[PDB]
Amino acid sequence: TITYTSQVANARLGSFSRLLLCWRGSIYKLLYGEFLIFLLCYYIIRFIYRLALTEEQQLMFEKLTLYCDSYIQLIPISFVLGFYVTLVVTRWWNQYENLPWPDRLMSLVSGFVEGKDEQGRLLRRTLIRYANLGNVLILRSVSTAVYKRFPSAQHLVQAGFMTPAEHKQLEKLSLPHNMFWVPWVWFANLSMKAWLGGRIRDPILLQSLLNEMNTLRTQCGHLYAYDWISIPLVYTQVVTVAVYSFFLTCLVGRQFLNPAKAYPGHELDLVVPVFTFLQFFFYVGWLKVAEQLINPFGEDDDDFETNWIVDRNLQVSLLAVDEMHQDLPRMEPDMYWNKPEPQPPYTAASAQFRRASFMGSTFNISLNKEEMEFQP
Amino acid sequence: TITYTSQVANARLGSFSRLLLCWRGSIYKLLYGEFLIFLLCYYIIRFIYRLALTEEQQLMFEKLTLYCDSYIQLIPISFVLGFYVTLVVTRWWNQYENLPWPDRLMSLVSGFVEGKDEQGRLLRRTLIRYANLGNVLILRSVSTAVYKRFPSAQHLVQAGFMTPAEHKQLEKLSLPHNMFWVPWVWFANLSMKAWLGGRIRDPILLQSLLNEMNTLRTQCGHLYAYDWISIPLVYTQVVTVAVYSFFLTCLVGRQFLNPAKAYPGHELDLVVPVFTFLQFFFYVGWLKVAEQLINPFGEDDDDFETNWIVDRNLQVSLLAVDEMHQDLPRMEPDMYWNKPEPQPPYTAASAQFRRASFMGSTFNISLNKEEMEFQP
Amino acid sequence: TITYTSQVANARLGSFSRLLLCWRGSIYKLLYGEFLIFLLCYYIIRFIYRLALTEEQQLMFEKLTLYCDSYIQLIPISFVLGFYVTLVVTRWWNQYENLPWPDRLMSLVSGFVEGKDEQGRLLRRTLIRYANLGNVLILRSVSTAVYKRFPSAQHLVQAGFMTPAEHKQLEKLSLPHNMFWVPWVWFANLSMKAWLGGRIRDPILLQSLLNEMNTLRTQCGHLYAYDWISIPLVYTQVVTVAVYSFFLTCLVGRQFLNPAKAYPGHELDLVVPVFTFLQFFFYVGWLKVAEQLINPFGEDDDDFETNWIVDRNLQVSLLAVDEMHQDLPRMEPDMYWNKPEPQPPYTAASAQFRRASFMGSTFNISLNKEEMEFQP
Amino acid sequence: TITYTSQVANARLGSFSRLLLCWRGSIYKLLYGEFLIFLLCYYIIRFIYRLALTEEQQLMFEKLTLYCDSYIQLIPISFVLGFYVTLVVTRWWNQYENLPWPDRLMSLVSGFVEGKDEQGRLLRRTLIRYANLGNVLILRSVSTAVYKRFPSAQHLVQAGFMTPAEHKQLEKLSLPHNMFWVPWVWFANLSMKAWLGGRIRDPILLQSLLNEMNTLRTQCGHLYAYDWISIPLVYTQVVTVAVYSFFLTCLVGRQFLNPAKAYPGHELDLVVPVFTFLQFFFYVGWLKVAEQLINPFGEDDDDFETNWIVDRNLQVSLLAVDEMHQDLPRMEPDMYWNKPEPQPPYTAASAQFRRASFMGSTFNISLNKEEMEFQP
Amino acid sequence: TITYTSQVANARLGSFSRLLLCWRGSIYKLLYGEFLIFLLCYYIIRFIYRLALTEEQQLMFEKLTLYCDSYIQLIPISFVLGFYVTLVVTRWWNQYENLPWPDRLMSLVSGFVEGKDEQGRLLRRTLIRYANLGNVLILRSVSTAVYKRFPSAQHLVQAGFMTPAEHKQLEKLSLPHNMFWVPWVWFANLSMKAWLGGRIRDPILLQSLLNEMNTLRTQCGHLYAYDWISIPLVYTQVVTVAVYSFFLTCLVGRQFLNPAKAYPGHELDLVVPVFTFLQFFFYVGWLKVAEQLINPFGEDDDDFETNWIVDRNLQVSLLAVDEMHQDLPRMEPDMYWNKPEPQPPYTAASAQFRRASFMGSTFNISLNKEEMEFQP
Repeated sequence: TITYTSQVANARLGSFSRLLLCWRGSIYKLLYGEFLIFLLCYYIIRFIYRLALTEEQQLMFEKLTLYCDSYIQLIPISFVLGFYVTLVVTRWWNQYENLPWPDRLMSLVSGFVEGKDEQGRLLRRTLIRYANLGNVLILRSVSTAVYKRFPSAQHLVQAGFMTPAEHKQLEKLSLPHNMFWVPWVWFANLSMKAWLGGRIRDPILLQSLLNEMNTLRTQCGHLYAYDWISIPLVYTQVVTVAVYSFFLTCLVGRQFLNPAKAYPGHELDLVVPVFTFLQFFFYVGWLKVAEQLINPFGEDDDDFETNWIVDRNLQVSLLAVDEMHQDLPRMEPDMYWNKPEPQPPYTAASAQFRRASFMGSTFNISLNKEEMEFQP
Repeated sequence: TITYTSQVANARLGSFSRLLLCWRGSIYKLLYGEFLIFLLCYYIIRFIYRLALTEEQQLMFEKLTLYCDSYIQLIPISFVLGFYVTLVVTRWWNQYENLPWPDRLMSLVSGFVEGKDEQGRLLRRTLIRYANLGNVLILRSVSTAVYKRFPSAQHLVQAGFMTPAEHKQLEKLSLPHNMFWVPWVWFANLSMKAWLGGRIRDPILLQSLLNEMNTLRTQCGHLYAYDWISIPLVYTQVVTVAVYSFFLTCLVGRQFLNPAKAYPGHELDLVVPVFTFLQFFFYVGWLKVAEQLINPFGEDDDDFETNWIVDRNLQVSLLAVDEMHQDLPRMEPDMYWNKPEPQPPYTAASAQFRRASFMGSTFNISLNKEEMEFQP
Repeated sequence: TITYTSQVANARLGSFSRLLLCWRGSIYKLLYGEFLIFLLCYYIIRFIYRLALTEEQQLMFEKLTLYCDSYIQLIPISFVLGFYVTLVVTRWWNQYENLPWPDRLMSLVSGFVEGKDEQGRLLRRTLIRYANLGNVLILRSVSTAVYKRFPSAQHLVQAGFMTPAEHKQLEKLSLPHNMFWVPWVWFANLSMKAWLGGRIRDPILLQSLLNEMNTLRTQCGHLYAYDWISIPLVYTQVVTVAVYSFFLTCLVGRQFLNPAKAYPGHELDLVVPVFTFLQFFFYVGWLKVAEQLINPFGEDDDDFETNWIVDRNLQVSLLAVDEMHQDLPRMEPDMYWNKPEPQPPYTAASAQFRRASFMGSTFNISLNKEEMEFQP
Repeated sequence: TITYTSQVANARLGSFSRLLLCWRGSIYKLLYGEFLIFLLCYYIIRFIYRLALTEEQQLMFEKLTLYCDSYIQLIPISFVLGFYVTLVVTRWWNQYENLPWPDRLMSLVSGFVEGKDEQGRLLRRTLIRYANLGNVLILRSVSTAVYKRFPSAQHLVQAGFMTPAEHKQLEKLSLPHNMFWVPWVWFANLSMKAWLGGRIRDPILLQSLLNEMNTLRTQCGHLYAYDWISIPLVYTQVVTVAVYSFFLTCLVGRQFLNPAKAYPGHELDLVVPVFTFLQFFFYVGWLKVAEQLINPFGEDDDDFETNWIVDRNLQVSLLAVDEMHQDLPRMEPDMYWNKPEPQPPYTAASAQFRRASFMGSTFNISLNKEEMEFQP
Repeated sequence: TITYTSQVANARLGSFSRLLLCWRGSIYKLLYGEFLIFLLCYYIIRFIYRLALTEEQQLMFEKLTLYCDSYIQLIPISFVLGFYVTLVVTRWWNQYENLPWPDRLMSLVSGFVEGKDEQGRLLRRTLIRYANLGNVLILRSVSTAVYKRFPSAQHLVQAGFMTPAEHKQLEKLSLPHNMFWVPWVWFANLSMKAWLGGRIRDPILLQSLLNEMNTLRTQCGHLYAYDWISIPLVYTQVVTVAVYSFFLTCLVGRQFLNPAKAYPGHELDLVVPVFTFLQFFFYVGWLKVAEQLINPFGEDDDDFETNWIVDRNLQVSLLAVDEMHQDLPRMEPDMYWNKPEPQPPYTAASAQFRRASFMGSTFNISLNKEEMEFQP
């Protein structure tokens, strides 16, 4: 993902203006090809009109150029694009929110499941690795960036996400459906067995682990649903038909006619129509926003770093459930042990950030003494 | 459902342009009939004006064509369609989200309910089959694709969703309402009996099963509500009246008059009005989006595959609660058993997907030493 | 509520076109009176201009007709109506979602509360009847369709929702507020007493019952809030002022002047202005959508069937907690008892609905062998 | 709050038309002053142009009037107002939803905390009074209607919301922040002490009370956040600049020039410009909607009745936790004790409200016998 | 944050008009620089046209000015800005809601964890300080206002948020990722150890503490996600391109030509174009709204006071868990101890705020006696 949050931290002189100089993930890279095709078509038509067309043919073309320009509607094209792009952006953010993070589950698994011995170490590692396996199984089906990393289930075995025994078990259970739901059932069975084995003292704790596990299951199901149930094809087709019909119309209607005839609005001849290219950039970039955001799991530049997400999740989970289990910093009295009102200091650069506490909007209301007395 | 997610993975040269070549679930199949009716009416009126109308009649028709075109409003028609289609799409996605998936319930039922013997096997299978029966009972009432598969309750018995004893019990309880709520009460009673029978050791576990059961109940209730409380008929009628009045106006106002009279804007005569057909395609396809999405449980091409959902749910549920119960892969140390920092390898195709971790937008801010010192 | 879901199941030839033939709950019944008033005013003004006005008066009227038409703005009127109607529809759906259904509570009450004897039967019936009483108490205050059925609290006693002892107790507790909150406190006290009496074995179960009870309490509170805090009166007044000012302007500006003067745009005289009536139908029907949906608990035709909801709720609750308690269908092995992969059959009409399972958007990506190898 | 729900129950002949006769909370009272200022300025400018300006000055003014009118843009002003007013209304409804109601907490406190003796009575009363104190502490900081009732913390002591011991304790804990968070910590400590004292038998019940307590804490925090983090000042300034610039332009551009010069569109002179006042009413009322709704806790007429909310909450809480604790209506068999299907009667006025149950949209689908047979 | 809630409490005469006099956080400070640049460019072009351009050059410039003005589109620019600014504002409010407040956690920690001795004091303080440390760790990565206060992890040690032992432990666990997730795992381990140590009597209480802890974890994860996954760069670039292209067009098209040529619309020459500056203020301020709100954690004036939030959180948490633990106000009978209906008095200023209780919209419906009788 292209992150520019640091650049737009402050609303300064042209803070968004500086963003026009970015290339990666920009509108520039998305539509240079379409812009070049538009230029080629426009200049080909212009040269044909200038040279090949005879006087009567030029007159007929002139009438068409006049007719096409009047039709050029775009309050409707803005309407359709705005409702669509809003839909696409909302779905894109929901897709990101439904990404499963094992941080709530890994904390619980680190805490509840007991045993410093090798058995407890193995139990905790496998319990968190089942969640990671479910996440990677859904991601390699939803994203083309993770599929290229794990083309087949043997690649998951080679990468350490799946042990060979789990691979054999998953093959034995094979059904004509996506198998991303198996690890959650494995986790439920293993945690139940752990509770029966004494590793989890009180069942309330087992219920807590399952709830943080089924929340991950729901998030993965939402990812699968967003992958499967795409934005309706008819709506995308309507939007692209509108945009491309607009610009095919502009190919003729925005043509600069012969100044000799002196048609209204064509008095001056310029070699390039700046506004049509500017309208092209604006409208086609608006379409490209939805085009890039419609599938955020691809391998574009503004698409999510799903590979990094997978790697992080595995690393932090295996660290928390194994080395951080019952290894805590020495508990010592704070700096503010006997200070009733902790006031951490401010750096010189951050001195101005000190503000008085907001006590509510009614703090500054002034009343007379007669106004403040109670009535019977 | 028409899935094109793989095609639009990357914002490439005309990625949406390639979607205009699709037929199934497209705008093409939805509105070819209306387009043909529009063509027939337009050419009939054109031929009548050319031939049947006399000179005074042609003059009166010309005035009408001029008058109708000026009225042709569409910033309002775009407004009404955009607010409606947004409503329809939001309701469509909510309807999909309210589809019940037994994956959270089946994991719990596989884990908690104990017994490898035939009694436990039967208990788990019936507990999950009650949830599947509730789901199919609501779906055959909400969707015309599942009703054609189970026209009567005897078809549910023949398909294995309902045992004959359950069919008799459901007939005995008959009330003048939809009976989709019976299986949830059956599930509650059966799980309570199982807890009294020792199959579920600690009640906390019974509470967990009921919560995952009542969430499914709420989802099914939302499906029934969306089926019953449709989008208001007045709002749909207003939208279709707007669109069809627009195009009935365009039938006359967009007519190409006699070039001999040389009216303003009718200097050149073309046999086909490309813009009116393009506006027809755009606006009628915008209407068809809402028309197709208003009832997503039909048997269109972009409607949900409810039959496949039912079949999957039954298969995966009966697999998880029966064969996967207390059958777990052999627990063995991982590939990363003694590696502090797991770093799974990258394929050659996926090498570029490796990214540095994002440490926050303030990581790159630089400060002087005097700026970094604390103040008293 | 007017349900047309079956009619719009398939996007067929004019599926919305067939909805224009409906009368009940339609735009036709909503605005025929306003349309007739508009016709009467328009023709009265037309006759006055034709006859009563003298030549100078007719000239002054002509100038006014010309002036009024130019002002006729409606991109703004569409804007205001669209933002409002969206607000009204969102609130309408939220109001429906906040309707309380005792299905989650009745399942729990049927399961947890024990005793086949008359004492347990009475306890379960009263526990669910308290929830039904709370629901009807909020509904008779929020809806004018249920108030006409229970005008006074004695009608609730006569209808069986309230026993005379409960009526006396509710009268004794009388406060100058709506008393819809009493049954929830009664339910809490009664369930606590039942747990102390041994009818509910383990408190976890009592906590489950209370949570499903307080969710109903929150839903009823939301209904009361939606009834009390209406859409701001200023916003409704602004919308209606806009619409009615528009059409009062159209009463003069859209008048067909004398063709003899040959004003621009008034060359041809027609007795009826079709577009003004079409704009009237569109805009006034758009207003009527919000007008009908602003209070969905009235007794219109598209308003919710609150009386039916109350009756159903009572019937299904009293059935589930009394006859269905610990009465379960005989537990027998399924049709798929030894079939590893259940495949329910398909009817001849539903054969085409069989689809292959979606395995994810990356299933069809093809890679070379060199692309699939891991890198060091 | 101005409640007109009863008036708009039915979509009848001019149901919204009758709302134009309301004064309190109307657009009439909100903008009469601005309308009078606009009238005064418009007539002052008109008189200056008629009298003070000489012939050349009048000609220059005429040119300006012509120039200003053309600029008069308002599709943009509608756009900005619509996006803003939608934001303001959404925030207003969220602010109302975040109002804390102790009804869920008071039911639990009435049920769980045991003891008919004076100790239990005092314990329950103080437990619910802590929640009421937290609610009033946040409300007197968020609303200017409650601050005028409790200007100082001594007023809370005098009104019974705070005992003198609690006032002393709150003063002793004083920090330079809003102290609305203290009562929740007091409640947690007191409920923990009650559980240690035997008043709450099983901790599950203590967890239930705390959850209903922390939900209230979250709602109060949201109220404080909505008070503190207002809608951005820049966005409000942009909207008001747009509206007021529009109407300052209309002060000159909409001026009725001398008919003697016979400018286009100024042929007829009227003393009052009805459309400009109508556009003024529409646009300024649209702005006043957001202006009134931006702070719903003031003391306007459509602002929330926070004082009544506080009084109700205290009354119902102290009633439920004290007199209604373990005082239940006599449990007796229902009217429907032996009736399998309860059918409550209908009044004569409500007879038409009886409807047949909706069995789903697929109930009426008809199939042939060959269509209904299963296929191998 | 700029708080003006007190100023807009009442919809009074020009309540928003008074907001135009504010400077801090206003549109004035945001766009004075861009306005000055626009003025300089406009006057430079005007002087060049007046002086440097010759008669033929002036004629060509005049034609360009005429051509540019006609293109000046802005219904589209309003559309794009409105959809964007709505997106930015929604994300801004979600970012604020995801701010973690330890108030729910600190109440639980104060209540449940037992021990007045130094061991319990230390345990409670460290448990709440872990949550505060997680919050500050995410905030110093998400906000540039907190990073300037804690440039390095040693600053957290010096400020008391992190003890040296925790700093050493965090360094030992170092991974190439953001380490904001460590304190939650530390909290889980420490609370588990406390439960094993007897400080937390019943595990249900441990489950409650973890749930309030993982909710904070989810909120911090959402903050990190909002920081990392910014609004797509292509969409921001499209919006700024639209706005700046509009105003570059206005630099020429809105130029006041020579009145001597007497072009249509340029009859009168004014030195300043008021409308272009007014359109500049409106559109650029609309853009500046999103520009300021895109990163609400900067150190602007309307950005959140994250430093104050951090300081408050630490102070109130350390106060509640340490001094307020098992220190409760003396429990005494209320003022309303024997009053059945508490009626707190009203001040003289607040007398008018007394309102009658709303009993529902159907309270005032009147029915005849025949209407009120039940039917068989």
